[PDB]
Amino acid sequence: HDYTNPPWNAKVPVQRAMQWMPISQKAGAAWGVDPQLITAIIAIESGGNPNAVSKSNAIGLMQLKASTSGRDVYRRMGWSGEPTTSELKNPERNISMGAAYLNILETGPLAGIEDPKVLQYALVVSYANGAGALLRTFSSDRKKAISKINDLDADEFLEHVARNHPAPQAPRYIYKLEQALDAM
Ligand SMILES: CC(=O)N[C@H]1[C@H](O[C@H]2C[C@@H](C(=O)NCCS(=O)(=O)O)[NH2+][C@@H]2CO)O[C@H](CO)[C@@H](OS(=O)(=O)O)[C@@H]1O
Ligand SMILES: CC(=O)N[C@@H]1[C@@H](O[C@H](C)C(=O)O)[C@H](O[C@@H]2O[C@H](CO)[C@@H](O)[C@H](O)[C@H]2NC(C)=O)[C@@H](CO)O[C@H]1O
Repeated sequence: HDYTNPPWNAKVPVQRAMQWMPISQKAGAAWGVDPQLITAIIAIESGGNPNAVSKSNAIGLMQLKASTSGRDVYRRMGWSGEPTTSELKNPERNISMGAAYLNILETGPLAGIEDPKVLQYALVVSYANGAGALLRTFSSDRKKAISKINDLDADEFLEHVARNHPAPQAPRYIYKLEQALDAM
């Protein structure tokens, strides 16, 4: 299946995502996450609409599900429970939480990925469809998965995701990421 069709035109989504850049820069510097990756994710997830709600109830600029990333980010803060839908519609909270989740993905399940480009692809695919789902396409054992990921360059990683990831959305996300980065 051609994960690049239909083509995704990044101009409008990215330009709108850029209007949130003051928040993304601050969030990014706080969590050690690249503001451009944050901007691309905004463009891709919501096209810059802070009230966006997906069919699976992902919410806001960076489309967080309260029950997954919301819960995990709260945990990382030392809090119980999860944010509300309403709370996820607040731009600052949404972006700061998205940035925190990216940090959680990089420092936890994706720790050990050597090539920064491969890591970037792995992050967006984990963000969109879950780290476990990504890692299990390489191995049931996390260290082995990371090891296998480290054997690939960024283009080979994309190819593996396109061939082996059960979610069709996963490789398309990488395609959109590159479209988005260029519109910046
Ligand atoms: C940032 C965030 O909340 N990411 C979560 C992602 O949301 C996705 C789902 C997707 C979505 O809402 N798709 C529906 C698109 S549509 O309505 O059919 O058009 N958008 C969101 C951000 O990428 O779903 C996966 C898998 O459940 C989760 O993986 S998990 O940790 O293993 O549970 C992950 O936490
Ligand atoms: C054809 C296309 O690419 N449309 C974009 C749309 O993608 C969805 C998945 C679609 O094909 O209908 C995109 O919606 C977001 O897509 C990402 C995955 O790429 C999801 O993680 C988000 O949750 C989706 N958002 C919502 C609200 O469901 C939208 C976002 O604005 O733009 C379309 O260009």
